[PDB]
Amino acid sequence: STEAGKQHSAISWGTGRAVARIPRISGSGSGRNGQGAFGNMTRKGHMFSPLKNF
Amino acid sequence: ASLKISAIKAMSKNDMNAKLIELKGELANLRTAKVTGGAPSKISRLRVVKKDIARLLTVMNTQRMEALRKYYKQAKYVPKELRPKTTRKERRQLTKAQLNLKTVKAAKKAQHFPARKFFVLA
Amino acid sequence: AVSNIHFCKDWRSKVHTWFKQPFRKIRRHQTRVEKAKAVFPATIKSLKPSVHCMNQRFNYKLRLGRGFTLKELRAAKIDKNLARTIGIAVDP
Amino acid sequence: TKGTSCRGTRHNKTHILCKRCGKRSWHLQKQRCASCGYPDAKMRQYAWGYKALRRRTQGTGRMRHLKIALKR
Amino acid sequence: TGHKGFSYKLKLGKKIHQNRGVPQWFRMKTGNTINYNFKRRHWNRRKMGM
RNA sequence: AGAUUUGAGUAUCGUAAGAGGACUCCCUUAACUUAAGCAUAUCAAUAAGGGAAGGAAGAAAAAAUAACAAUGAUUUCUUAAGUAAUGGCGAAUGAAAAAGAAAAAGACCAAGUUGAUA
RNA sequence: UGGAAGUAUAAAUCGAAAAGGUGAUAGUAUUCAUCAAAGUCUAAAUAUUACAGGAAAACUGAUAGCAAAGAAGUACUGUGAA
RNA sequence: GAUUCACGCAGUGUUAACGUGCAAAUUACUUGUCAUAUUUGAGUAUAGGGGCGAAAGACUCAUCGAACUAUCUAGUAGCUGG
RNA sequence: AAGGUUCCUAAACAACAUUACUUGGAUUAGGGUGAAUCGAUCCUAAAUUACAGAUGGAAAUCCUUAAGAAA
RNA sequence: GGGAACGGGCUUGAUUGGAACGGCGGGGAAAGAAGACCCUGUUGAGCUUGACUCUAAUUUAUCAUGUGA
RNA sequence: AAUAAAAUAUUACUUUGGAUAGUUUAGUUUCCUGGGCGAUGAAGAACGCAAUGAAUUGCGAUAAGUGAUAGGAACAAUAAAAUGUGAAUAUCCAAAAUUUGAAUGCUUGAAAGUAUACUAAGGUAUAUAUGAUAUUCAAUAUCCA
Repeated sequence: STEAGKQHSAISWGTGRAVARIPRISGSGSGRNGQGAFGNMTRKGHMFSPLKNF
Repeated sequence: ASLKISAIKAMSKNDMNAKLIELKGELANLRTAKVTGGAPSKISRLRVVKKDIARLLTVMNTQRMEALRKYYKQAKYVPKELRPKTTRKERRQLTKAQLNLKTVKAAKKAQHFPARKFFVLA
Repeated sequence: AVSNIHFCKDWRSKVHTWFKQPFRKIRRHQTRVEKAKAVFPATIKSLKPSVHCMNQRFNYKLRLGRGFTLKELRAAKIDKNLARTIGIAVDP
Repeated sequence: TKGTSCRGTRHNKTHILCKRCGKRSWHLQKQRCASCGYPDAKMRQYAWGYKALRRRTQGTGRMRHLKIALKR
Repeated sequence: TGHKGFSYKLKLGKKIHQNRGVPQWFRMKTGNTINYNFKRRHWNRRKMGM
């Protein structure tokens, strides 16, 4: 799916917070918030260059 | 469920409503029996009568609606509840006759120069 | 060699894939077959003239055109109103 | 006093339940619903809110009178 | 509040109705995985936002 | 008083609205980015905003090409072709006739004529 | 806009015809070629990642594949958009 | 729009307590103030190159020398890590 | 105002209230909110929103009695 | 001592019994934070100004045919 | 010089945890057919209905279902009743279809409501724009007596 993994509105928290600069999910109230984002090394993100049907 | 459709269909118009008065009253006392600690046999009777009321009403409405359709079958102005079943789009599209209308000049040409049948020798 | 690639625009939404090409052959063929079954000379591909190509590059090659001129039908003694009904293309 | 202390006076509702979408998104002073776009006849939908489109749209409900029509 | 609209009280009452658990007989159906009602809330645990 | 003109209220029979917008036809003067800076340019009929429909929609019957031993409505595919051209002629942008195929179909208004005129 | 002394649209002004447009280097003239604008409809060949019903796969096999293989846009967060 | 005390309010000092706190700004004593340029509830009005400001670039939902949220967007990095 | 069954009773104490609990605003199950005179409903205040009209490429904006054979 | 010129580990020596309690604040160049001072990016943002290129508002001339001298 | 409480080392068994292996009623992509909504009230939202249901599912005051047509003996967690004189099950069918929603007599905040006409209650109609016809009018607007 062309939208797989990239269906979030995540931005990196920056520096100064003792956490890595990988983008992080936004909001609160769930365990998903504050977790990793699109990057291919994370969980539930996109993979390396995704397979294309063409 | 013990009312039978044959018994209902043979009833008169007044016997339709006369039975319904008793059936509603019978269920009304059965609702009290559920509240006041009734036996399971009385509870099973509650479920039966409810379907009897539904069964009785279905025949009452169908018979009257069928009579209504026979009333307005010849009527020029028919109520929307008796018009043929169609989607909103279908009732807006032109009829098959109107879609195939031809001008007199074009209609007469199709009768003088129609598509002839033929073949070619190889 | 100096490269000239017009991929700076969004080509991924400009990509057209021909996966329907094998099924296009079956669809078109089943229409020609089912057209003759209606009336066999329906797909007879009504007769077309033998016209020259344009430009000096192709001027010596003959190819099919569309429709005979009204002078060609008169030279061959054919009614122009009846020509279209017997599988003859006409181009006034 | 912008943190813990200032939260004590929050007892006046800004949004209440809306009549067309059922969400607590009806702004009382603005007299419009932030979610379903009330009295405005057209439902409020935006292309940037693609997730908001897949949460309330056709097929997310009972489809009481359209399930038969398409089946027919 | 003590004062409420008619529609608001009925939606208040339904929230009371839905704060219940699985009946015991339902838990004894064959192939049953529904043992708890995960849509449960308590007045001092979560506000229902209404 | 009467013959007309225009504009209203009421009654009857209908019509529009809203959902969906993957594909279709359009309105709008975004920016990040590239140019190793940047201001025209590129990104780019692109994003977001707005309107309208169908099962397809749009186009369609030359005030069209061409300069030939000439063609001939519209649509789509191959090729022409990263070519002619455009560009701080920088970065970059960039068609079309011919030629080969899929399918093929042409009909009307206005103007003119006929008026014991309908 | 590829259209370069203007390819197309629009606005201000101006504004034709005993017709005329085009032949992309502006201008006048004479020939030549080819059409006849400023009204309308028109099937077939073409597109489709809405949605519904099916069939396939050198696709993934529960941190993978849709966010969702269980009452998943559900639990939970925010005044709200989200 | 005098001087003070009280119910309250503020926040001058201890640069006291606490500083993985009762508390993402609180506590104790001390100090100032404690009705007309006063204190305060509800309703209502003003919205992002905008608003409001007895003016500190202050306040605009713990976010302000330009809020929050979603899309362009996997913005770009001659720089850092693998 | 806000909360929403937290109110009362009985059974029961696995979890929760930085020990423990026979206690509980915690678990389970029932019960409980009675109006001609109390309020909403009625009136208008700051302000707010409609048909027609005016404006705008557009969504929409303006006007609240002025423009209207309307109120 | 040498070493990246201030070692817990290396070299040479001084010296060492295993487990630890209450204190304290020398060291661990202690913890908290991809230095905020300085510099470099052909990286930005607020503000100012006859910095360059523009723009709303303002202003001026012509056009858009009311009649009679 | 000395012990092995602590400390360390390997193996076996147990524990906390859920990797690995086996598996799939779930997804992804392509293709084929359609692309069938709504004032005859749509999509969406709310409330309600099972003998014991909180969710979910199905349904709408005829309620986890009614009639008709096919269908032939079940359901089950526990009781009951009904049942080949027809149980489950199925459907482009019929009757029925609460409050709202373009929402449309007027108002609507979480608002309880309410006016007229027709056939005490119940049920219909009454929004805006709009095409055609009928009808009642207004304007010395053009004539004309």
